[PDB]
Amino acid sequence: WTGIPVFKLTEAETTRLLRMEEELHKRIIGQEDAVKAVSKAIRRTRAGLKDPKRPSGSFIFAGPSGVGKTELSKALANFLFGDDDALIQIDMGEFHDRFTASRLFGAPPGYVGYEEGGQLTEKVRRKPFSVVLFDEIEKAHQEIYNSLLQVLEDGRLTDGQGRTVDFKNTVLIFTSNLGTDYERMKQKVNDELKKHFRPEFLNRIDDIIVFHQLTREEIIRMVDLMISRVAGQLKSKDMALVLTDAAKALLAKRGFDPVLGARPLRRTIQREIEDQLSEKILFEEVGPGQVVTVDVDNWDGEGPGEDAVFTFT
Amino acid sequence: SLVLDQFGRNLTAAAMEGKLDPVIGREKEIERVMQVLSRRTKNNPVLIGEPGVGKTAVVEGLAQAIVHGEVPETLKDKQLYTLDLGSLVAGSRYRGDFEERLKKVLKEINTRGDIILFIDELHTLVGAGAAEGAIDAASILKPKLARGELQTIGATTLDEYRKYIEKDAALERRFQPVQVGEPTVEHTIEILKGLRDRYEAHHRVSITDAAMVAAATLADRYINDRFLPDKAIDLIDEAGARMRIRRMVAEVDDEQIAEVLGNWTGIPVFKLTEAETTRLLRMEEELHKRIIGQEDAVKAVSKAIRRTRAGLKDPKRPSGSFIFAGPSGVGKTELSKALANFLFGDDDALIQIDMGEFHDRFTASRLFGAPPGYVGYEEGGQLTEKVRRKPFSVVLFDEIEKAHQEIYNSLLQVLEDGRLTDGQGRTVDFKNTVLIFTSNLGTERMKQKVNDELKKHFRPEFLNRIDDIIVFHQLTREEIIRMVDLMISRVAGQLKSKDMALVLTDAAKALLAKRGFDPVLGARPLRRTIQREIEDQLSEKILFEEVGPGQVVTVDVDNWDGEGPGEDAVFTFT
Amino acid sequence: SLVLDQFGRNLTAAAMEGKLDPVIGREKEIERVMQVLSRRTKNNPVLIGEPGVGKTAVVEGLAQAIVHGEVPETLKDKQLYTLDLGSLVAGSRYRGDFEERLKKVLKEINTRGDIILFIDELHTLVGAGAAEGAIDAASILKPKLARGELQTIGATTLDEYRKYIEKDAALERRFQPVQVGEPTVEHTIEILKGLRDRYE
Ligand SMILES: Nc1ncnc2c1ncn2[C@@H]1O[C@H](COP(=O)(O)OP(=O)(O)O)[C@@H](O)[C@H]1O
Ligand SMILES: Nc1ncnc2c1ncn2[C@@H]1O[C@H](COP(=O)(O)OP(=O)(O)O)[C@@H](O)[C@H]1O
Ligand SMILES: Nc1ncnc2c1ncn2[C@@H]1O[C@H](COP(=O)(O)OP(=O)(O)O)[C@@H](O)[C@H]1O
Ligand SMILES: Nc1ncnc2c1ncn2[C@@H]1O[C@H](COP(=O)(O)OP(=O)(O)O)[C@@H](O)[C@H]1O
Repeated sequence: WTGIPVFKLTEAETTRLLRMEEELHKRIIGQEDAVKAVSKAIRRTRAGLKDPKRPSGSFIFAGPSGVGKTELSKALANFLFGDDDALIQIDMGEFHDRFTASRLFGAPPGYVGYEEGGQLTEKVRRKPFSVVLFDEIEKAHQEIYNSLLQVLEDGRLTDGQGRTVDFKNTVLIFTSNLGTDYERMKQKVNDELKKHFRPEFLNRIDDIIVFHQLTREEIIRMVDLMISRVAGQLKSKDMALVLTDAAKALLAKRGFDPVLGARPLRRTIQREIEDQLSEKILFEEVGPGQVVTVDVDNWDGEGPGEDAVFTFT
Repeated sequence: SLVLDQFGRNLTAAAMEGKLDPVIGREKEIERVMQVLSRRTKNNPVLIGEPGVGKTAVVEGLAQAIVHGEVPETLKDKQLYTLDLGSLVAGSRYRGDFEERLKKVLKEINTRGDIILFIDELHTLVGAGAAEGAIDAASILKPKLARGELQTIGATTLDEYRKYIEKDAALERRFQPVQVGEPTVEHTIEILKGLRDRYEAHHRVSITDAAMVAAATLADRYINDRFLPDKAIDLIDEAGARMRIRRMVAEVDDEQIAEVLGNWTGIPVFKLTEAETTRLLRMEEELHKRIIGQEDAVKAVSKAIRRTRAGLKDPKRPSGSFIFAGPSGVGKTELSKALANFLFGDDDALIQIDMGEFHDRFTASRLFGAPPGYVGYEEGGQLTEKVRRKPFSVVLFDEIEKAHQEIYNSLLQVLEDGRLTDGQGRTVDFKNTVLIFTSNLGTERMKQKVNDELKKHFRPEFLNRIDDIIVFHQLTREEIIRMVDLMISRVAGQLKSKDMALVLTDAAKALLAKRGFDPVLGARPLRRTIQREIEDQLSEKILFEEVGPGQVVTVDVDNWDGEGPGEDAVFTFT
Repeated sequence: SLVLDQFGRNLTAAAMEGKLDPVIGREKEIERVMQVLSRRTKNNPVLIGEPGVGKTAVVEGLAQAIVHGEVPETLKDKQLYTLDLGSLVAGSRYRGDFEERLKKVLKEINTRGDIILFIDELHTLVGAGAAEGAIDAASILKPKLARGELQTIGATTLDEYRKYIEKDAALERRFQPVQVGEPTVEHTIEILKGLRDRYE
C-alpha cells in the first residue's frame, strides 16, 4: 500500500543489512563514522525498535567541501531504492530570502498558489519512506528552520492546505560547510555550529557527524572508483579503458590537495585523460572494437612528475 | 450490453480483436489491482501515477489477462467497460434523463453482474449533473461504492488526485491507492521489444535492437519534461513515420532518432559527419577569426565542447563551467559571443544576464521566480524559462563581482548537479548548458593576484565547483594590430551597405596601433580613437557630399615618418 | 460535413479558391508537422511560437500543400478544418448541448476519416465550458487523442502555453511541441517577395 518496508526480515536482506557498511563503502571511501552511524540508524529503523514520534534518522553533515557529504546520502538512497533519483533533494541555497519559506509547505489560503499545496510535503506524501536532503543548510536564513523545528522532534508538519504530513518514516540529512589534527577541527566545527545554530534546534538532531579529511589511500582508491564512470561511459560506444599503476599514481599525485576535496581529482582526470581521449576519438585514432591502454611515460613513479605524459594505444 | 454500448466501450470486446497494445512488465501492478478487486467490501482500486507511465496500459493489460484466461475464479468472464461520462451528460435536456441513464446503467450492470466498470480520468465524478454539493454521479455511486457490491477501477494523476479527489475525502475513502511506478530504462527496453511489432507493421519499416536501446538511453538522459516509456514510444512512432515518408524495406537506426532529438529538443547529439568533424577539430582557428589572443581560454573551451560532442561529458555535471578573469576589454564577453556564433550562428541565441542588477539581497528571486502567495508567481523565473526554451544554450553572467554571495549560494547546485528548482517547484535541467562567468578582478604575477582575489571574494566551495579558472592576459602590439584589422574589416562591411568601398594603408594602421597601446587597452580604448579620427571624418565628409556612393575611399597618412609617435600626423581621406 | 460547417471553416475549401496567402520558407516546420501527422499513436502536434510569426500561416501552408498535392500518401484527399470552440459552446442554454455537439462532431470525424482538426487558441480546450454540472471538452478529447484515432493541430504562444497547457500535464502528454522560430532577415525578404504580388 504505502511502501513502508515493515516486513519480515528475510535472509537475503538481513545479510545485506549486516554487510551494508561494505555496500556503502563500495561507493563511499573513508568517512567510517558517518557510514557506521547511518548503518546503526537504518538497523534501528528496520528492527522495529524506534521512537514512534521521532523520525527514522536525523543527522547534520559538516566538514570540507567535496568530502562525500552529499554522496553518502545519494548512495544511501541508491541502497534503499535502487536509484539516485528517488532521493528528495531540497536545495536550501535558493532560500536566502525570508519570504521563500512558503516554497516548502505551500501557500496560505486566500493567496495565489494555494491549490497546488507544498513541494516537499507532496513528495513526502507520495513516498513516505524516503530520504530528504537539505543541502547548504547554513546558507538559508534561520527563519526557515522553524518549520522543520517541529518535524525534527514530532515528525509532523502542516501544509498551507491544512492537512498534516508525517515524517516518521523519513530520513533527514543536512549538509553544511562550517569550520572550513582531526579533533581540533572537530571542535572548531562544533563551536561554529553552536554559534551559528540555536541550541534549541540542535538538540532535535539524532547525531552530529564531522566529516574526516580525505587522505592519500582514499584518493588512490578514488581514482579507480571514479574512472569506473568514464570506463562505463566508454562501454556505451564499444570502447575499453584500462589504466596502468603508474597512471593511477600520477593521477593521484597531481590531484592531492588537503585544502580542497575530490573535485580536484575530477579536474585532474578531466584535463589529462578525458580531453585526450575525446581528441583521439574525433581524430579517429581509436575505433570500434578497440581497447585503450593508458600508460605514463617519462616518470619513475616516485618523483612529483612535472614532465610525465600519458601514452594511448 | 444494449445500454452500456450507448454510453461506454467494451474493452474486452476490443481485446477479442486484439486492437489493444500488448502490455509487458506490469505483472505486479496487475496482481495488485486484481488483489484489490478480490475484496469483499469497498473493492475499488484507483490507478494513481504520473502522466505517461502506462496507467491505461494497466487496464488493457488486465483485459488481455482476462481474455487469455490467466485470471482466478473471481474475475473470470468479466466484460470490462470504460465509461464516457460525457455520453451520460450529453443529450439530457432535463435532470431526469441524466440520472435515469445512470440508474439504468447501474441496474443493468447489477442485474448481469459480470461487468467491471472502468472510469478513465477519474476526477470528473465530482460534479456531473450539478455541483459538488448537489445531485451528481458521485453522490449516486456513494452507496454502491461504500457497500462494495460494484467493481470499479479508475486512473488519475498525482496533481489531479490532489486537485480534485483529495479535497473531498469521501471520494478518496472508497478508493485504495495503487501507485503505477515510472518504468526503469531496461523496463522500457522490454516494453519497446514488446511493442516493436505494431509500429513495424503500421510504419512498414524495420527497427534494430540498438535503435530502441539508444532511444531509451537518450530519452531518459536528456528530455526532462516527459516520462518513460511514453517519450521513447513517441520517438519510435515518429521515426517509423519519417522513414515511411522518406520512402515515398527501410531500417531505423540510432542516427535517425539522434536527428529527431536534435529536431525536438535542439540537442546536437548526432552521429558526427565529416564536415562538422573537421570543423570541431579546427574550430580553434575559427574562434581566432573573431577573438584574437588568449589561446589558453580558447583551447580550454574547445576541449570542453569537444568532450561534449564526443559523448564523453559527465551526465550529472553540465557541459562546461568557466570563470573568465582578467582586465577589462580583453574580450571576455567576446569569447562567449564567439562560442554563441559557433554553436548557433547568431549572437542573439546567447542568453545573457547581468549581475550588476543583482547588487541587493532582495533581487535573488529574479532568477527562479517568486515564492507561493506573493506577486510574480504566475510568470515564474526569468533564467529558468529561458533555459526551458533552449536546453542547449550558453548562459552568461556579466560582471560577476557585482553580484553578492546569495546568488552564488543559489547557483552552487547548478554548478554541481545542474538542476534548478523554480518558485513554481519544478526542476529545470542544466545538463546541456555551458556556464560562463566574467570577472574583472585583481587589477605570471597576474595569475597569483587574480587567484588570491578570487579566493578572497568567493567562498571555497564555489571555487571548488568551477571547472577551469582562466586568467586573461594583457594584449600585445601584434594583437592590437589585429584588433585594428578586425575594426577596419567591420567598418568596411558596414560601409559596403551604402555602395561605398573602404581601404586603409599600412602606415595609417601602424599609426592607429601607436595611438592605441596602454595597460588600460582592450577594445574600449582604440575604438574611441577610431570613432574620433576615422569614423568621424568619414561621416563628416559623406554628409556634405564628398566620398559619396560609387567611389572607393582610401585612408592614407601625412606628415609622418612611420616610426615616430605621429602626433603631427593627419589622416587623409582620398 | 453537414454538421461541421456550422462549427468550423474548411481551409481546404479556402485552398480551392486560393484565399490564403502563399507561405515562403517554412519547409522545415511543414515537413516536421507532416511527420507528426504520420504517426500512429499521439499524432497531434502543437505549433508553439511567438505571436505574429505565422503559426496560422503554417496551417495555411499545410492547406496549400494539400491542394497542390505534394504531401505523402497518408495525407492525400483529406480536408483540413479549423475548429471554432466558441461556436461549439455558444448556443447551449443548458448543460448537455455542448457535449452532444462535441460527440456529434467527433462521430462525424470518425465516420469520415479524412478530416484534420486545427484549434486556434489551444489553451481554451481546458475549461471549454465549466459549469456546476458540466464536463469540459478537454477530458472528452483526452482518450481520443491518447490512442490516436483523432488527429488535430494547434497554435499557442509560449507564454500562454506555460500559463495553461503546462498546468495540465494530461493535455501536455497528448501534444508534440513544434517550435516555430523567428524568421531571419533573408527569410523576411523572401516572405515579402512572396506577398508582394498580393499586396500590389
Ligand atoms: N567518499 C567518497 N566517495 C566517492 N566520491 C566522493 C567521496 N567524497 C567526495 N566525493 C566526490 O565529491 C563530490 C561531491 O561532493 P559533496 O559531498 O557534494 O560536497 P559538499 O557536501 O560540500 O557539497 C562528488 O563529485 C564525488 O565524486
Ligand atoms: N507496458 C506497456 N506496454 C505497452 N504500452 C505501454 C506500456 N506502458 C505504457 N505504454 C504506452 O504508454 C501510454 C501511457 O498512457 P497512460 O499514461 O496510461 O494514459 P493516462 O495518463 O490517460 O492513463 C499508453 O498509450 C501505452 O500505449
Ligand atoms: N580580442 C578581441 N577581439 C574581438 N573583439 C574584442 C576583443 N576584445 C574586446 N572585444 C570587444 O570589446 C568588448 C569587451 O568585452 P569584455 O572584454 O568581455 O568586457 P569586460 O572585460 O568589461 O567584461 C567585447 O564585447 C568585444 O566585442
Ligand atoms: N512564410 C510566410 N509567408 C507569408 N506570410 C507569412 C509567413 N509567415 C508568417 N506570415 C504572416 O503571419 C501572419 C500570421 O500570424 P498568426 O500565426 O496568425 O499570429 P497569431 O497566432 O498570433 O494570430 C499572417 O498575416 C501572415 O501574413
